[PDB]
Amino acid sequence: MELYECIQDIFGGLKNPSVKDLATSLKQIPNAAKLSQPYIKEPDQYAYGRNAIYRNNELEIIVINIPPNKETTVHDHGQSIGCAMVLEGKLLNSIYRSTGEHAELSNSYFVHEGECLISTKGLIHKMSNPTSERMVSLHVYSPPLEDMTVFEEQ
Ligand SMILES: [Fe+3]
Repeated sequence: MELYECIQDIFGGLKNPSVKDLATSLKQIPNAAKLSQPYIKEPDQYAYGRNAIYRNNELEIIVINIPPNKETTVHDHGQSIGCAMVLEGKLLNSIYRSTGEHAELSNSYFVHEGECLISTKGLIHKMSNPTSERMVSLHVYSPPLEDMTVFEEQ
């Protein structure tokens, strides 16, 4: 089938989904990697490619492409929860706690192809790509991202 057809089918009816619902939804996309290929974008504003392909008043779906040894900022997602499924490659997700105006590294783990990473509310994190290949992921945020807070390291 086709990605937007799949997205309307799976995500279009969700109302106040949990991070659990979002993860479950992402795993329901058949051939997510194949389907997402025409939406993968190269870095423009960011160190990583980022393409927002769907949005209603509940959620927002974004295609992310982190090149080798690139990373995001250390950030939270405002008032939003987030889930991400790795389409291709492997990312390291690092977790932080607020040490005041700043943030200290608290946890880190890998997410491999087909696996999901979760971002509960207020969660501070950074995705990076320590590997020699790109990493492509499919992200969902709910509500759609408004104000991202970026933190400075310890
Ligand atoms: Fe994030």
